[PDB]
Amino acid sequence: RVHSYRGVLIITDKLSVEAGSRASLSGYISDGGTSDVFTICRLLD
Amino acid sequence: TATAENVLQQFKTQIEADPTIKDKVSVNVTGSNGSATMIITKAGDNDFVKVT
Repeated sequence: RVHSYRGVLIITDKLSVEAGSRASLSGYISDGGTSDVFTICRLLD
Repeated sequence: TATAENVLQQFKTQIEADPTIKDKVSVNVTGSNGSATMIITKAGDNDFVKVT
């Protein structure tokens, strides 16, 4: 005899994922800041 | 307990319907009337199989 058969086709894979990252920061040496009220001043003791 | 093909197909259905062992082995039937044949092989995680 000569016979044949069939089987299910099987495949394999490696899927993987990656993201990465970042960071940020901004500033400066302050002076005076900000104030709503801003007027000439006299300071007694 | 009763062609050859109609006999083997009975065994194939029995094994595939068995609650166990079916997930561990693979069965297959081919051939017509008098040239019917069966094939049994390891399947799944199971590593050992025998027929007698």
